[PDB]
Amino acid sequence: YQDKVVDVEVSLGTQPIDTVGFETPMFLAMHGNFPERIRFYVSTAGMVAD
Amino acid sequence: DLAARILRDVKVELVYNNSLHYVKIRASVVLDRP
Repeated sequence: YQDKVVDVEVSLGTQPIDTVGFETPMFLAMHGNFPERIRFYVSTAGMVAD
Repeated sequence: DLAARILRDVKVELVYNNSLHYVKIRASVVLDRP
């Protein structure tokens, strides 16, 4: 038995996937300015704010 | 890249126009020509 005169399936093969990036460096300094373990900055003006 | 919608490899080339700073000239005086 069937319940539809017309039936259509649609499947999406466009799933994005996580990737690694070989750009961002890290510097492991000594301080107590912020509680978390890592902070990202785009300019020194941001660092001076913290 | 299509999935993430990111285009990367655009490239461009330019030729800057250098101004002139110094000049050197060679002159000569002759009486005739073969």
